[PDB]
Amino acid sequence: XTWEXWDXAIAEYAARIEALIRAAQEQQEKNEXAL
Amino acid sequence: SGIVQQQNNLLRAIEAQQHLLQLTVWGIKQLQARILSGGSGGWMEWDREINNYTSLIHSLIEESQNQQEKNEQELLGGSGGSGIVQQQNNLLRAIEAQQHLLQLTVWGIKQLQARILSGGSGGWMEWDREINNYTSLIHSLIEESQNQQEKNEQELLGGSGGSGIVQQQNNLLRAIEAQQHLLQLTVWGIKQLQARIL
Ligand SMILES: [Cl-]
Repeated sequence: XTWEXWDXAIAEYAARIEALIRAAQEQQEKNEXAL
Repeated sequence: SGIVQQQNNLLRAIEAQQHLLQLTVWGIKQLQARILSGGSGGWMEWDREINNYTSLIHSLIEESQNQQEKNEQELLGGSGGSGIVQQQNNLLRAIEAQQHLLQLTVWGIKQLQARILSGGSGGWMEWDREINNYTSLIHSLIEESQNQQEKNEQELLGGSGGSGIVQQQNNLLRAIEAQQHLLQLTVWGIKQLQARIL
């Protein structure tokens, strides 16, 4: 109920990180277009 | 979306991973106050080193942010291969500092788990293996990035190193991915301990 706040913050950074990694990977497979 | 833009995304990943990590640190300190009595057994040093690497990574992130703005300001000059390579060095250093923090949080979770739970049940034996595996994988990616970095710094002087730069983007990205798995393993461990003892 802070721990379920904590577990909120973690899952909603986790979602942001997953989106960034996915975007960077789908940039990387353009970089390897450039190559 | 171009190397500079992808660099922006790596940096944002790193920053978001550092906020996630600081949340794990908070979890661990809550557990530590229930389970342990003072800074014996390495804990005073743990606290000090959490603080020292946190301050170092804050400072590396601030430097990477300034290099990022500089690279973005100069996109039309064409010329900054060296700005891109510099930002690769910055991101690698941040990743390495993050990895020291992660290893400290892993050590903390292990020390606390050993006092309250058998190592042999509840997913803990798989946890131990996965921790070991990803730690090895991350170290290998960091070593490969360091080697690629030295090589890229050489090629830039000569004919060119565009290929080396794209390869280094891949290295850093994979390191960040692997660190996200480690972070998720540390979150799991903290939740098991919290369910047990809080
Ligand atoms: Cl962001």
